[PDB]
Amino acid sequence: NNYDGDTVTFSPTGRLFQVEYALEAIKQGSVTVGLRSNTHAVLVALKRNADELSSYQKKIIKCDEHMGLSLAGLAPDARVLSNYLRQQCNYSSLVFNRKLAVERAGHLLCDKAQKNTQSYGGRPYGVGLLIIGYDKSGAHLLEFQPSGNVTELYGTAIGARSQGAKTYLERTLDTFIKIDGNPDELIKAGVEAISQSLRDESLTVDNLSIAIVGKDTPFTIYDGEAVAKYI
Amino acid sequence: DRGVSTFSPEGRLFQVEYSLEAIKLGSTAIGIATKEGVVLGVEKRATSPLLESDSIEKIVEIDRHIGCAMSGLTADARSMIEHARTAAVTHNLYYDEDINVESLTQSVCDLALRFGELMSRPFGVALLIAGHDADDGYQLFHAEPSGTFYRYNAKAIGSGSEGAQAELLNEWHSSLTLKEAELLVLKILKQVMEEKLDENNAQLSCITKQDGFKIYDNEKTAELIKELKEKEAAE
Amino acid sequence: TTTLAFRFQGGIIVAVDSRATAGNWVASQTVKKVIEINPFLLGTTAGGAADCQFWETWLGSQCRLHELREKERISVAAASKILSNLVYQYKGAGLSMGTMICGYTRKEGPTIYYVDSDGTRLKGDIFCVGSGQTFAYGVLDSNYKWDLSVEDALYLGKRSILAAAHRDAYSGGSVNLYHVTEDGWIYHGNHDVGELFWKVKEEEGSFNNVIG
Amino acid sequence: GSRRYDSRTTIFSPEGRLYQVEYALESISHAGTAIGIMASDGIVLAAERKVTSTLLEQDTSTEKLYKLNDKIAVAVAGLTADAEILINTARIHAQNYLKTYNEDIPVEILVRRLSDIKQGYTQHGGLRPFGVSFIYAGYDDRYGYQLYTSNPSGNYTGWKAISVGANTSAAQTLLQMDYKDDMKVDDAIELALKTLSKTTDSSALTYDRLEFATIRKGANDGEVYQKIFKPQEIKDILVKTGIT
Amino acid sequence: TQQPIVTGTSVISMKYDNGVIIAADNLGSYGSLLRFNGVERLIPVGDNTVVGISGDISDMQHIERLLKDLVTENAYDNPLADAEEALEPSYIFEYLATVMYQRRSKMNPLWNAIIVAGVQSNGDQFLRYVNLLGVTYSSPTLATGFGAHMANPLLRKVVDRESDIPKTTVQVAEEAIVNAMRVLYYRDARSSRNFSLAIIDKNTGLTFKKNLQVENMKWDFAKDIKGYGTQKI
Amino acid sequence: MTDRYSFSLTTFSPSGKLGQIDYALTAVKQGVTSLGIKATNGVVIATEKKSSSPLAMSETLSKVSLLTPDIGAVYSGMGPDYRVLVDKSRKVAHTSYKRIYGEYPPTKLLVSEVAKIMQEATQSGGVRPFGVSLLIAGHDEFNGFSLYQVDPSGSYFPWKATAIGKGSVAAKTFLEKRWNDELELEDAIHIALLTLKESVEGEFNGDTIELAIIGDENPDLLGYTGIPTDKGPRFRKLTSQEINDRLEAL
Amino acid sequence: QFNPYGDNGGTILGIAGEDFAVLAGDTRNITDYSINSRYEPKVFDCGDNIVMSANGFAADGDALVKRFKNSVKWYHFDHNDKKLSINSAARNIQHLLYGKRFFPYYVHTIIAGLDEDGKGAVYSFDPVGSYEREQCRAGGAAASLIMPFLDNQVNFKNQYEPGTNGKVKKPLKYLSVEEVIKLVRDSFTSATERHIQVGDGLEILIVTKDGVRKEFYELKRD
Amino acid sequence: GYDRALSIFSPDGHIFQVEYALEAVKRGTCAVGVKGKNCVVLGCERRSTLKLQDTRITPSKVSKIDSHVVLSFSGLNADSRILIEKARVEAQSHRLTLEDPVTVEYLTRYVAGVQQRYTQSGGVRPFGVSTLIAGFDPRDDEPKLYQTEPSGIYSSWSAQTIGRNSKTVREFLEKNYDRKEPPATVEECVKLTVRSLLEVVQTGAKNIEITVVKPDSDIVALSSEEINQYVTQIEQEKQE
Ligand SMILES: *[C@@](C)(CO)[C@](*)(O)[C@H](CC(C)C)NC(=O)[C@H](Cc1ccccc1)NC(=O)[C@H](CC(C)C)NC(=O)[C@H](CCc1ccccc1)NC(=O)CN1CCOCC1
Ligand SMILES: [Mg+2]
Repeated sequence: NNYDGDTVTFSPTGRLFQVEYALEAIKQGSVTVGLRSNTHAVLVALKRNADELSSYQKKIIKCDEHMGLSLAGLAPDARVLSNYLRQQCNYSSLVFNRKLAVERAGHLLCDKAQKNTQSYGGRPYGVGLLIIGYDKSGAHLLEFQPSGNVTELYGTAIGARSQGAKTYLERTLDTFIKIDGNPDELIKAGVEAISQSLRDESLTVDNLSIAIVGKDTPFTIYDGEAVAKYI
Repeated sequence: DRGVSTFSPEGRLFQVEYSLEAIKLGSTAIGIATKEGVVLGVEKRATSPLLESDSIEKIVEIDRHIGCAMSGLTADARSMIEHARTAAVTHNLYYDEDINVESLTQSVCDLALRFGELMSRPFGVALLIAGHDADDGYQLFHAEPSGTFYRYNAKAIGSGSEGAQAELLNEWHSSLTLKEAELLVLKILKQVMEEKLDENNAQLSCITKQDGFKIYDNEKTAELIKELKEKEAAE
Repeated sequence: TTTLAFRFQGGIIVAVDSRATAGNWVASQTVKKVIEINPFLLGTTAGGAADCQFWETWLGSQCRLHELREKERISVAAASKILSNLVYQYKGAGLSMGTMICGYTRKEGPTIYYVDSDGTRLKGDIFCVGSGQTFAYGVLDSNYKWDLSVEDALYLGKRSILAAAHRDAYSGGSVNLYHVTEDGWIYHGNHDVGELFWKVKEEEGSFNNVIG
Repeated sequence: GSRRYDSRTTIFSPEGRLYQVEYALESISHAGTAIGIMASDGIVLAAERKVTSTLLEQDTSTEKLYKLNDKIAVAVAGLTADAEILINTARIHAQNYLKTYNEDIPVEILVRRLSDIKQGYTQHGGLRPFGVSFIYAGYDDRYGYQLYTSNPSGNYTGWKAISVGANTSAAQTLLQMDYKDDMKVDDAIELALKTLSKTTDSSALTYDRLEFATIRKGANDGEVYQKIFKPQEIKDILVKTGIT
Repeated sequence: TQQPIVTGTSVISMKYDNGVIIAADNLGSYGSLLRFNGVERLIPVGDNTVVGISGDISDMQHIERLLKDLVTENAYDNPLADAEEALEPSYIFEYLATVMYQRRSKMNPLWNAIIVAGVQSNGDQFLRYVNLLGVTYSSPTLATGFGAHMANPLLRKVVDRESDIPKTTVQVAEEAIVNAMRVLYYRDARSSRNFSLAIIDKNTGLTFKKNLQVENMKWDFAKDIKGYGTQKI
Repeated sequence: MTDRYSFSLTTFSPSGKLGQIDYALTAVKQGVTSLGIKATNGVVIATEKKSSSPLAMSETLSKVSLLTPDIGAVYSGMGPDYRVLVDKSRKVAHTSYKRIYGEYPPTKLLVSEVAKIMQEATQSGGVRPFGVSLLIAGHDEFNGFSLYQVDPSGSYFPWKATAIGKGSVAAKTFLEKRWNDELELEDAIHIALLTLKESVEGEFNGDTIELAIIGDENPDLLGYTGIPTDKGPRFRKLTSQEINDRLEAL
Repeated sequence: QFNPYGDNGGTILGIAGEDFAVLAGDTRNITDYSINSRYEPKVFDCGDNIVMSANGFAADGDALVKRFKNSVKWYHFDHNDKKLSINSAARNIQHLLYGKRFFPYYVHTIIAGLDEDGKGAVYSFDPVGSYEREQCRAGGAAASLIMPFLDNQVNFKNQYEPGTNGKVKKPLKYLSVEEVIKLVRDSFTSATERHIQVGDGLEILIVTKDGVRKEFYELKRD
Repeated sequence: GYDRALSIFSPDGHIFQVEYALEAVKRGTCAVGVKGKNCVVLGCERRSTLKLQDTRITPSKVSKIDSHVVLSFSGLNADSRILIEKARVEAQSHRLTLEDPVTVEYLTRYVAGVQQRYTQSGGVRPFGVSTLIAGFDPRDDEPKLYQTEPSGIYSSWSAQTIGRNSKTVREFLEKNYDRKEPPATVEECVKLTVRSLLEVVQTGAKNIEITVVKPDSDIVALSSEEINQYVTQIEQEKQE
C-alpha cells in the first residue's frame, strides 16, 4: 500500500511487496514442468502465442552442454539470467577445466537476484526458472524464484495452473524417479504431468516444448515435428 | 512520485505498460510474410496539408536483407535503427556474412529494458522488422518496448491494429503470392485509415531474396491502389 | 609490393602485384591487393598486410553505414578521409599502410586519393606505391598521356607492374587489373608474371637484358 | 530512496513555465532597484542599497556595482552571494579570452557565456537557479557602448535604458518618458537619479543608500575610463542635480 | 618485469603403472649462496595432487597461499567437497596455468616453473608442466631447470613412451627418481643433498616422504686424479 | 548506496523566499548574543559563554577563534557548524592565498572565501545551509582595521559596529547611541562590555564572557626574534583577569 | 629484462582436396635444445567441421585456440545453433589476432575444413591477422623446407608437359586423400631429417562431410 | 550526477514534460517559413511590449548555422542558443570530415536528434523550443524548409508556422499557398510571408523581421524600411 513504492522498503509485517509483485508476474506466465530420474532430467514447457498469426514464445534456453533452464514470466529477464549462467558455466570451464555444478549454478543465481532486492533504483527480476542438469553427482532439478530462493527438487512446476502438474508429480514421485536409462518414458511422464495444467487447450505440434539432459545425453531441445511422438 | 522500474501489483512494469498506450496512439503499420517475400506498409498521416508527405520516413532500411516499419513516438526509433544498422554491419565485419533476422531483432530488443535510475524511460515506439536469411527464410518480427519479440505471419500495429489484426486473421494463408500480399496491405490500410488512402498518405515496401529491401515509389503504389479498387468492384 | 593507379581520358586504371614477403621469404604469390569497397570504390594495399586488409575491410563497413544513414553513396574524398583520420589516431603506434582510394562519383568524377600510415592524404592523377613504386613510375611516366585509349591504358598499367615485378625482388607473382568508369569498376583479369613476361618479351621485343 | 525529497527544480508547469525561474524572478522583484542608462558618449549605472543601517560602513562597501574588467561592469539585483559566484566566473572568462586572442573580450560574448551558465541550471543538474539579475554596462570597439540584462532564465537582451529589481514597472515608464537618443552622460546621470528618487520605497533618497558608476570615454584620447563613485562624490552629484 | 631473488632448483617427476612420482630438493638459493636449507618445494593439495615448484621462492609462497585458498573456496556450499566435487589435479593445474599466462600477459610474471602431479577421480595419471611464460606441456616424464637436461634422459630410459607406463612399477620408478636426484647433486651447483619425494597412487593414495638424502655416492676415484695433465704427484 | 542526494535541498517558494536560509536565520536568532565594534586603532569582538553544565569546563570551548594572526572570528547560532567553518576558513586562508602570495589574506578576501563556502551550502546538492552568522574582525596593511558580518545566505556586509543573535535588536540600538568615528580601542572595549551586560542574564564576569581584540602588533606573542619585518599577531584574546579589571571601572 | 615470448618449435601443414581437407602437425614440443614432450598435440577439432592449429609460441597458440573454440560456442548461443562456415571462422580469427595488434600472438595459424559448396578449404594467418584461402600451406619451423615442395607437388609449379617445348603447363587437378597423405608423410619425414625441432610423431586430422578422422605416424626421435 | 527521470510516461501514454515543452513553444513569439520556387523566406514576430530596446545588439531571431543554412525558432530563448551552438559546431565538423557542407536535411536531423536525446536522458528536461530550419544543399537550387519540435520529430514543409497564434497563420497559409505553383519570385514569397504575419502581429513597424535565403550561400536580412514597404502595399490592396 504505502510500502510497495520500491524494493528497498519493508512493510510493517516484514514483507517486500515489489518482490511479491515480481512473483505475481510468474503466476501469469505459461506453465512449465521439470522432473528427473537418477540418469536423466527433463524440462517440459507449454509455449504461448499472441494469436494464430504469431509464433509461440520459446520457453527453454541452453546454458551449457550439460545444463539449461525453462522460463516463466518476463522473458527478457530470463535472457539476462541465462546469459549470466552461460558465462559462469563458461568461466568454470576456461579457468578450472571443470563443468559447473548445478548446485553452484543455483547459488550464483540466488546471489544475483538478491542484490536487486536490497538496493535503491533497481528492481527484482520478474521471472521464475527451472534449471536442469547432469554433473559429477548425477541428475539435478532446481527451482529459481526472483526473491532469491533456489530449491533442489525431484520434480516441480511453475506458471499458471502449475498446481495441477505439481500435485500429479507428488503422486507419481515413486514411479518416475526410477525411470533410469529410458529417455522417452521420462518425457512421457513429464508430458502427462503438464497435461494436468491444461484448460480448454490441448498439446499440439507447435505448442509443446521439451528438453532433456542425462548421462550420455547433452542438453538438447525438441520443437516442431520432433515432439509429435509424445502427443 | 514513484520509481521508473517499479512493478504494479499485477506484476507488470508501469512504464512499459504506459509506453504501450503511446504506441496505440501512433499511425498504423502492417506487415505480411509470404514464401515470395515480406511486405511492409504504413499510414503516413500528415498533420497538415502543407507538410510534404514524402519526407515522412516511417519505413526504413537496416541492411540489404532487413527492413523496418515503425509506429508510435517515431523520434524514439532513430537510435533503435542506428543500433540495428551498426549491429548488422558489425556482424558482417566480424563474420563475413549476412546476420540472421532473429539475431538482429534480439539485438534491438536488448536496448528495450536498458532504462531506469542507461536511458531514463522505455521507448515509445513499436517496430515491425522484416527480412530474409538462408536458414529461416522470409520472416516478420514485432519488437516491443518490453524487450519481447514475436515472429508473425502477419501483423498490424498502431491505432487501427486490433481491427486490422482481426482482418489479417481471416485473409492470411500459407500460399499467398507477393502481389496478393501487396493488395492485402493496401486493402486493410484503407479500411482502418481516417483519411482516404492514396499514394501520398500511404507507403509500401518489401524485401525479397533476389532484389533485397525496396521502398516502393509513389507511381508504383498508385497502380497497386488502382488495381485494388478494380478487383473489389469486380464481384 | 608494387601498386599503381592513374587517371586518364577513359576513367581510372588500377594495377597491383600479388606477392607477399616476410623478409626474403616469399610467403605468397596470390594475394589480393585490390579491395572492392563497393561497385564504384576500390582501395589498394601496400605495406603491412594485416594493417591494410583489416582497416580497408573496416573502411568498407564505414562506407556502407554512410549510404544507409545518408541514402547516398559516399564520396571518394569522404571515404579516403575516414581512412586517413583513422590512421592518424594511430600515428606513432607503428601502423604500416600505403594505400590508394580510387573511385567514381557524380559530383567528383574519377578521383584518386593517396593515403598512408603517417597521415598523408593527397589527391592526384598518378600514384605508385610500394617497394617497387620507382620501377613502376619509370615505365608509367615515360609512356603516360591523358589521351590513352582504354586498351592502351590497361596495357601500360599491366606493363608497369611487370617492370617492377621483374626488377624489385619484393614484388611479383601476378598482375591484377581494374578499370574504373562512370558505371563502376570492371575487373580485367589475373595475369601470372610466369607467362606474361615471356609473352611481353617476345611480342614487344623488350627485356633484352634477360637471356632469351 | 532519495526521490521522496526531490523538489525537481528543472521541470515545466502545465502552462509551459519553469517554476523555479518564475519564483527566482519574484525574489529579485523585492531587491533594491538598479538602473542602467546608455548615452552617446558613455553609460550610467545607478543602484539603490537595500534598507541601510546608520552603523553600516559605506565607503569600503560593495553590494550592487562590480567590475568585471577595465571595460565592463555590472549592476546586481538579487542574492549577492549568488552574484559573486557568477562575477568571478565572468572575470575569469574575460581573462581567458584576453589570454587566447590578445584582445579584450567583446561585451556580448561575455554576457552570452554568463547567461548560458544560468540556462544550464534551469535545464539540468537538479539544482536551484541563481537568484540574480544583472545589468551589464560595457564598451568594445565593435558596437561601442552597450547595455544588457540577464535573468535566472539565462535569457539576455540589449537596452538603451533599463531597470531591474524592485519597481521596474514604474521605473521603466519614467525612463521611457524622458529618455531620448541624442542624450549625454551628464543628462543620463540626472535621469538615473530622478527615476530612483520617485520609484524608491524610502522616504528620501540620500547618498548613503546609493551606489553609482559611469563608463565614459572621458579619459585622454580614444580610451575608456570606469568611475566607481565614492560616497562624497555621490553626495556632490545629488546636490548638483537638486535632489537634496 | 622481475628478477628472481631466492630460488629453488630442479623439480623432477614421472608416471608409473598406478600413479605418479614427483621430487624436489629442500634448498632456497640466494644466487651462489646456499642460503636456506629447510625449504619445502612440494605442496600437496588434498589427498590426490602435489604441486612441485621451482624458481622464485617468494612467488612460490604466493602460489601456496592461492592453492590453500582454493581448497577453502571449493569447500564453500559444497556437501561433496570430500567426494565427487573434490579438487582434481586437472582443476588445480588449469587454474595455475590461467594465472601464469595472465601474469605474463601483464608483463609481471610469477617467476616459476611448476609441475602438477596427481591422480584423477577415474584413476588416470595426471602430470603436466607450466611456467612463467604460461607455456604448458605433458609427458610421461617431466622436469624443470637442470632436471630437464639431466633427469629426463635417465627417466626416459625407463618410460620412453606411453606404452611403457603399464610396464613400470612403483619400485622401479622411485629407484630412477632417487638416482636422478643423486646425479643432480653431482652436477647442479645450486642443488642440495636433502630432498623431498611424493608418490600419488590410485590404490595406496598420497605418500609424502620428507628428509631424504642422496646416498651410495661414488667419490673414491677422486684420489687417483692428480693435476690437470702432466702432474704425477 | 552512495550519496543519491545530488539535488538542491534549498529551493525558491512561490513567494520568492528561500526557506532553508530563512529558517537558518531563525536558528541564528535563537543563538546567544555576540557583537563587534570597530575603533580607530583596533577592533573588538565579544560574546557570552553560555555553559551547557557547571561541570563543563567552558575554557575548552572557544567561541572566539583566531583565523590568521591578524584576523579573528565570533558567531551566533549553531556551535558545531561554526567549528567546522573555522577549520575550513583557516585552511582556505593558506591554500587559496598564503601558499600563492607568501602572506596572509586581507580581511575582506578571507571573508569572501568563507562567504563562498556558505553560499555553496545554499545551492549544492544534498546539504542544508550553515545555521550561523559570523562576525569577522581583522587588520591588513592596505585596508587597515575592518569588521564584517556573514549570514547563512553567504551575504557579507562591512560594519562600524553591530550585534547578532538573541538580543541583537536592542544591542544594535545601544551601539548607535554610543558609537562615534573617534573611538579609541579601550573606549570600544568599554562599550562592548556595557552592550553585552544588557543581553546577559546570569553571571557577568571574565569566566562567562569571551572577548578578543584586533589591535597593535604583539612581539611577545610571536614566539621568536631575529626578523625585523615579522612583528607579531594583532589578534589577541583577552584573559579572564584582563576582563575583570575593566569590569571594576565600569 | 623479462621476455614474454618463447619458441616452442614444431611445424604444421594444411592441404585441401575436392571434397576433403587435411591439417597435419608434428607432436614434438621444444625449448632451445631440449625436448619438452614427444607427444603434445597442437592440431584441434574446434567443432562445426573446423580443425585449427596455432604453431609458434605454444602459450599464445593455446590461448588463441581456446578463444576461438569459445567463439564457436557463443556463435551457437547468439545465432540459433547456426553452423559457423569456414569463411566466417577465418574472418572471426582475424579479429582475434588483430585485437592484439600491439602485443601480438606469436603464432602462425592454419584452419581447415569444407566451404559452403562442400569443397575443401584451407586458410592461413600471419601473427596479426592477415589471412588468405589457399589450396596449400605449411607453417612453423620447417615451413621454408616443406612449402616449396608443396608448390611443386600440389600445385604443379615449374612442371611442364613433356615434349611441348616448355609451352604447355602441367594441368591442375585435385588430389585424392590417399595421394595427399603420402605428400604429408613425405614432407614431414624430409623435414625431420633436416630440421632439429621437427620429429617424434606426426598427427593428421582429415575433414570430410562425414566428420573429423585422425591418423598418427611415428617420426624419428633424434 | 543528477539522475532523475524527469521525462516519463503517464497512464494515458503521454510524456507530460515533452507536452509541457510544447506549451512553452505555444507561448513563444510567432515564426513562419515559406519556400518559393527559387528561395525560402523566414518571417519572425517581435512583441511590442518592449520599447527602449537596442535592436543593433539584441540577439536576432534568425540565426545562421552555416553560410547556406539558417535557423529560426519559437519558445524559450535561452534554450534556443544551446541548439544553435551545437548545430554550428556540427556544421563545421561535417565540413572537416566529409569535405562538404551539411545538407539542410542532415542539419535538421542532427538538431532533432539532440532534442530527442533530452526526452529520454536522466537529469534533463526537454528543450522548450520548436525550430524552422531553411536553406539550400551544396551545389543545389531546390529550396529546403524543415521543422523540428521538443519530442524530436522533424519533417519537411512547403510552408509552415510555429509559436503563438500559429494555428491562425497556418489556416491562412493552407488556403493561400498553392503546391502546383509556389511563389515564383523573391518578392512574391516575402509578400506572402508578411501577409501571413499581418493576420497575427498587430502593427507592421518594428514587430516583423524578414530574412531571405537564396542558393549558393546568399542570405540577407531586410531592414525596417524595406519591410515597411510590403506592409504599406498590402494594406492599400486590402481596402477593396
Ligand atoms: C610488398 C610485397 C612488399 O612488402 C607489399 O608491400 C606487401 C603488401 C601486401 C601483402 C598487402 N607487403 C608485405 O608482404 C608485408 C611486408 C611487411 C612485412 C612486415 C611488416 C611490414 C610489411 N608482409 C607482411 O605483412 C607479412 C604478410 C604475411 C607473409 C602473410 N606478414 C608478416 O611479415 C608477419 C606480421 C608482421 C607483423 C606486423 C606487425 C606486428 C607484428 C608482425 N610477420 C611474420 O609472419 C613473422 N615471421 C615470418 C617468417 O616466419 C617467422 C615469423
Ligand atoms: Mg629432427
